[PDB]
Amino acid sequence: KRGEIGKVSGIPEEHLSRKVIIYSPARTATQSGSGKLGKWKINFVSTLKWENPLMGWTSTGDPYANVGDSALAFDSEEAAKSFAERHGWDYKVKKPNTPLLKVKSYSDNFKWKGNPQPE
Amino acid sequence: RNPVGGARVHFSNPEDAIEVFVDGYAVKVPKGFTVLQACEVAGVDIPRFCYHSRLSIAGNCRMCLVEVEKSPKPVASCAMPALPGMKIKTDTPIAKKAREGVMEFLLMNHPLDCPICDQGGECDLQDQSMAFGSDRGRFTEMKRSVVDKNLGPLVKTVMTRCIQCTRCVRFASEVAGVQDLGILGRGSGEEIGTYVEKLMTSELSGNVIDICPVGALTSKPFAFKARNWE
Amino acid sequence: EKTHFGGLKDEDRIFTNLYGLHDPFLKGAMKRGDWHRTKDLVLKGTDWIVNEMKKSGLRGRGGAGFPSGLKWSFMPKVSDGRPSYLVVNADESEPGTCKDREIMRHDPHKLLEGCLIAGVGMRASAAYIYIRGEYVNERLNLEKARREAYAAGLLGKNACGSGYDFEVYIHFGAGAYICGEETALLESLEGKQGKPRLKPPFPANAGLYGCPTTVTNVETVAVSPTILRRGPEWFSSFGRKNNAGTKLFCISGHVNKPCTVEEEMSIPLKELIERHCGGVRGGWDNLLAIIPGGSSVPLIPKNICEDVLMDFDALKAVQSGLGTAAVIVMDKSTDVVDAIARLSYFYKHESCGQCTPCREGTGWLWMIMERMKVGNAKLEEIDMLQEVTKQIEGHTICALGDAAAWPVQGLIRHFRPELERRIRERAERELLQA
Amino acid sequence: TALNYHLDSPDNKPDLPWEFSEANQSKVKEILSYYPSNYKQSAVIPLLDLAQQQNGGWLPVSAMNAVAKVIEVAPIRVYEVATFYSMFNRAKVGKYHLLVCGTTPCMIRGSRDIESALLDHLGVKRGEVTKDGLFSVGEMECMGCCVNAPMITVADYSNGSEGYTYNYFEDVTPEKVVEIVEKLRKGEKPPH
Amino acid sequence: RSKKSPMELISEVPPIKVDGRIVACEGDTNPALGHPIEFICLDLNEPAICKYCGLRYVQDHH
Amino acid sequence: MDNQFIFKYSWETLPKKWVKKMERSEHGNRFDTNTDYLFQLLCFLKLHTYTRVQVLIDICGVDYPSRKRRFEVVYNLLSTRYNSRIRVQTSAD
Ligand SMILES: Cc1cc2nc3c(=O)[nH]c(=O)nc-3n(C[C@H](O)[C@H](O)[C@H](O)COP(=O)(O)O)c2cc1C
Ligand code: SF4
Ligand code: SF4
Ligand code: SF4
Ligand code: FES
Ligand code: FES
Ligand SMILES: [Zn+2]
Repeated sequence: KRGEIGKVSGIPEEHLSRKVIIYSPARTATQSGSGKLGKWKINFVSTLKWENPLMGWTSTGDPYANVGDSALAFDSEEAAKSFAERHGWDYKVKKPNTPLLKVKSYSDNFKWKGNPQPE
Repeated sequence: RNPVGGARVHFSNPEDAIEVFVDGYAVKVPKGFTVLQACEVAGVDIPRFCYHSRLSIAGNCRMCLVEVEKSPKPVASCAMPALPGMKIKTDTPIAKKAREGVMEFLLMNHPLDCPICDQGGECDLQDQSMAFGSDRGRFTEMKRSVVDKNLGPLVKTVMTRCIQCTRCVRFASEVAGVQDLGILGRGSGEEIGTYVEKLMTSELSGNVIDICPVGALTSKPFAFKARNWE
Repeated sequence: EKTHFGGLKDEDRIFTNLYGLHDPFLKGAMKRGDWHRTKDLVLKGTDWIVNEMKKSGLRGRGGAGFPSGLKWSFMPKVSDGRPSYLVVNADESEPGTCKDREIMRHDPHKLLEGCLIAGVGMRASAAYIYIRGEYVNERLNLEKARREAYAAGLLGKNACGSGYDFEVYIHFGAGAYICGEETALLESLEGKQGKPRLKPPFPANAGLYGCPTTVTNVETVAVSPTILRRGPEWFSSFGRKNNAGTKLFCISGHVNKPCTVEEEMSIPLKELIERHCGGVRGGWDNLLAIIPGGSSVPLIPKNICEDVLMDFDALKAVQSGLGTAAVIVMDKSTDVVDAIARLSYFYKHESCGQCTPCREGTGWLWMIMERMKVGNAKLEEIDMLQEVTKQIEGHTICALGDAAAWPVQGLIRHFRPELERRIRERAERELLQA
Repeated sequence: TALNYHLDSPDNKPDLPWEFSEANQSKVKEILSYYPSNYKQSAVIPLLDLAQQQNGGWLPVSAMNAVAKVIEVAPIRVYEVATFYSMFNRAKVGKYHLLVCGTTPCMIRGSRDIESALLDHLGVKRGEVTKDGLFSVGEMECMGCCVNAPMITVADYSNGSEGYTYNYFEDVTPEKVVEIVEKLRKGEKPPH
Repeated sequence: RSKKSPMELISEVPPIKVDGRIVACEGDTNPALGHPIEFICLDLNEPAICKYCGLRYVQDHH
Repeated sequence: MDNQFIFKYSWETLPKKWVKKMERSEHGNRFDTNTDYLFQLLCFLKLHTYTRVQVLIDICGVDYPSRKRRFEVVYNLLSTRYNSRIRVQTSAD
C-alpha cells in the first residue's frame, strides 16, 4: 500500500511485488556478547543461488542477494515497517525472542538437601 | 536506559525492588540479581567467561570483576548478590587493570593456533582481548600443553586451547543430566575429561560445542569446513 | 608488666605436657586439670560463653586474626530446621609449623574439651575434626582418646551429665595444602574436591552440608576450656591492648636447639630468639633475614627485625603480618633468592588451580624467579615482577594467591640490590666470554 | 609419572571385579555411619584411603568404581577426588613406598642431598618399582618443623588394611638409609 | 617427483626424537619464516603430530 | 580566524530562526539549518564582512534510511581570506 515512493524509485517494476520479512536478528549462541542486538533488517528471500559449471563458484541472478545484509539496516521496527510500506513490499514482521532474567544466586549451589528421612 | 539484549525483568514482588547505582545511573532490580545482572538491566555489558545464564554460578576466571565503593577488593559481579544502595564502578582504573591483568594470565598459556582454530572468527577470548585487553604481551617462557583425548564422533576436542572455566562440566552435570565430563588434577596442569575411554552418550550432548567459549570443544562434522563470516 | 612482655613463669602456661613427659590419655589429662566439672562450665548456657570469649579478647589463631567472640556470635540463635555444625581446622599444612601435631599428640583430651565447649557456646549439634592426611599416628591416637572420652560419658548423648548432646566425628584429608583453607575445608568434608567457594555465601549462613557452621583453629579451641576455667581476665593480662593472650612459637632455621615453647603474645623478637632457642647460628651479626610466623607472610630484613614486637598489629604495621607464628631465620651464609624461589615453587605446586590469577600467576612467578635465581634476566624484570604480583593480589578467590604474591613482594622491597647485583654480574660474565 | 587419564592396562581395567574384604566391610559401615544417610558422598576420602590400603598401595580404576557404587555417585566424581589429592597413587607401587626429601623449610638445611642414594641402591627411577614389587620412591610433604633435613618416610602396604602404617623417620644418613632398606628387606620394621 | 601428494609424502618422514614432556615446533629453522610456535605434549605412545607442519614428534625416553 | 571565534560571532550575528541545530568541535563547525532558509544562510555567509565565505568546496549527500528526512545534503565551505572552514547541512526527502 502507498507505493508512490516505490513508483518513483525507478527500480524495475517486477521487483516491487517481492515478499519481504522484517525481523531483529538474535544473538549467536557461539558468543556471549550482546553488542549486535536491537537492529532491524529487511530480509529479501534470495533463495535461488545455483553453482557455476566451470569452477564451482556460487552464481546468482537475484539483484537483492546481499542488500539486506551488507546494507539497509534500521534502528527500529517502525522505521523498517515504514520503509517497506513506502516501497510497496508485502512485509511480514517477525517479533524477536528476548531472554527473561531470573533471580539467580550463588548460594543456590549449596542447599541443605533436606533431612535423611526413611524412604 | 534500556536493558542490553532486550532482556525482560520479571518482578515477582513489586514491593521488593532494591535501587542500585551501576555507574551513577540508578536502576531498580528485585531481590537477588547479582551485580552482573544489575549491570545487565542498566544496559552495561560486562565481560564474562565462566558465567552462563543457564548454568550454576561459578566464580573462577575472575573476569567480571568490578569496583564497589564499600569494598576493599574488586568483587566478582557474576556471583556477589545485589544489595540496596550500592555504588558500583565499571569504567574505573581498578576495574580495568583487573581485566587486563586477568586476561594476560588467560592468554599467557593459550596456544598460538588461531589460524587453525575452528572458532577463530567467533572466539570470546580474542574478541574480548581486542576490547578489554592490553596489546603488548609480556610472557616469553615456555607454555604448557595437554594431549587430546577422543570423545564422541561429533565433538572434536583440542584441550590445549582450554581455559578452565568449567562451563562444560556444569552443563554436563546439570542440563545434560549425564555425569561423564569432569575436571581432573590440581594446580597449573589440571585437565578436563572422562578419565576413561567412554564417550559423551547423551541426546543433547552436542550443546557443549556452543557453550564452550574458546575453541576447545568444536563440532567434528563441521571440522574446518568454513569460517563464521562466510 | 608493660615495659616488656617477655617470659612466662612455667606455671602460667596452659599447654602442659607439651614435651610429652607424661601420659596423654584420659588419666593424665584428668590429673592435669581436664574434664574438671565441665558440666558446671556448660550449664551457664551459650550466651555466657560468648560474652566471656568477647571479654577475653581471644584473637583467632591460624593466621586469620579475627576475634573469636565476634566469630562465635555470628552463628544463628534459632534453629530453622537446619542443624548447625562445627569444624576444627586441624589440617596443619604449610610446613615449618609443628604446633598442631604436637597439640594433638600430647593433649587430645584438651582438644576434645575445647570442641565440646565451643559446641556449647555455639548451637552445634555435632563437631568434625579434620586431621591432616599425613598425620596417621596422630589420627589413631586422637581416635583412641575420643573413644576413651565416649566411654566415660564425656561425649555423645547427654554429654558430661547435662541435657546437651554432642557428637564428635573424625575426618582426615589426603594431602592437600589448600584443604587448610576455611572453605575448601568444607568442600573436602562434603565429599568433593577441596576448592574454595566464594565469600559472600558466608559459612555462618551456608557452610557444611549447606548448614551454618564455624571453622576455628585447633589451637584456638584448645585454649577455650582453660580460658573459661582460669577466667577471661587472667588471659587478657598477657600481651597488650585488644590482642592479648599466649601464642605458640615454632622456632626453626639457622639457630641452635630450636624450641617450640609457648610464651606471651607481645614477645620481643630479640628476646624470643636469644632466650629460648640459644641464638642464631653464627651470632646476631649475620641475621640475613627472618620470616615472622609462617611462610605466607612477607620477609623482614635485618634492619627492621630489631625492637619489633611479635603481635598481630605490631607486625602488620611492618607490612609483614603474623600467621601461624613459626619463625624461620636465615643466616648470611645462605642466599635469600633461592629460598624464596623454592617457596614460590611450593605455592605453585599447591594451588588447586580454580581461579585464573592463581592458576597461572603462581606458575609465572615461579618461572620468573627461577630465571632470576641465576640472574638470567634483564634489569627491568623486577618492575615486571612487581606488576605481576600486584595483578595476582586481590583478584583471587581465596587468600592463597595473596599468600603467593606476598613473599615475592617482600623479597623485592627489602632485598632488591641482590637482584641487580646478580643480573649485572651475569651480564659482565656474558660480555667477558664472547 | 602423574597422569590424568587411564589408557587401560592389563594390570588395572574397569572390567576387573573389585570387592571390599569382609574384615574391611565393618570398617566401611563404621565410616559411612559418621555422616548423614543422604550425604553419603562425604565418606569418599576415608573409603578411598581404605581401598588403597587394602589393595597394596595403589588405586585401580575398578576400586574407584566400587567406592562410587558404595556411596552411590557417578564414577567421575570419584575420579576427580582421587586425582586431586596427592595421597592416592593410582599407579602400582611395591609393598613399601619410600618417600624422598621435602620442601624449602627443609631444603634450606640441605634437603635435596639424599636423593640419588635411594635410586642407585635399587637401580630404579622415581615412580618405578624394583624388579620385585617391594620398594618404590616417591615425593613427600614435611609434617612441620623439619629440623633434621634428611628424613625418609615409609608406608607399610605389605600386610594390607590391617597392618597399614605411615611413619616418619628423622636424621637419615646415606649408610643409615641403606640400613633401613636392608632391615625392611627381610620383614622387620625399624624404630622411629 | 610429483606423484606423491603431501598427504602420503609427509607420512614418510620419520618422527623426531626429543627428550622432555613437551617440544616446541616452529616449522623452518628460522622462526620468522616458519609457522607460529606450537608446543605439543608428547606423552602418548603415538607420535604427536604438529597441527601446522604435520611433523610427528615422539619421546625417545621410556 | 580562530574556530571558536567563528562559532561565537556567527551564532550571535546570524538570525536565530535560520539555524535549527549547530555544533562546535575540532572536526569542524557545523550549522544544521532548515531546508528553506539554506539559500538565505548561504547568501549571508557569502557577503558578510567578517565571514567572507567565497568558495564552495562541494555539496555532499548522506542517505539515512531510518529517519523521516532520509537524505542529508552537506555544503562544505571555505573562507580564503580568513582561513576558516564552515559546514552547512540540511535534511531532504
Ligand atoms: C590457603 C590457606 C591455607 C590455610 N591453611 C591453614 C592451616 O593449614 N591451618 C590453619 O589453622 N589455618 C589455615 N588457614 C586459615 C583458615 O582460614 C583458618 O583455619 C580458619 O579461618 C579458622 O581461623 P580462626 O582460628 O581464626 O577461627 C589457611 C588459610 C588459607 C587462605
Ligand atoms: S580459542 Fe580463540 S584465542 Fe584460542 S586459538 Fe582459537 S580463536 Fe585463537
Ligand atoms: S572445555 Fe570449554 S567449556 Fe569446558 S572448561 Fe574448557 S573452555 Fe570451558
Ligand atoms: S587463589 Fe589459588 S588456591 Fe585460592 S581458589 Fe584460586 S586457584 Fe585455588
Ligand atoms: S564470569 Fe564472573 S567470575 Fe568468571
Ligand atoms: S620437609 Fe624435608 S627436612 Fe622437613
Ligand atoms: Zn610445526
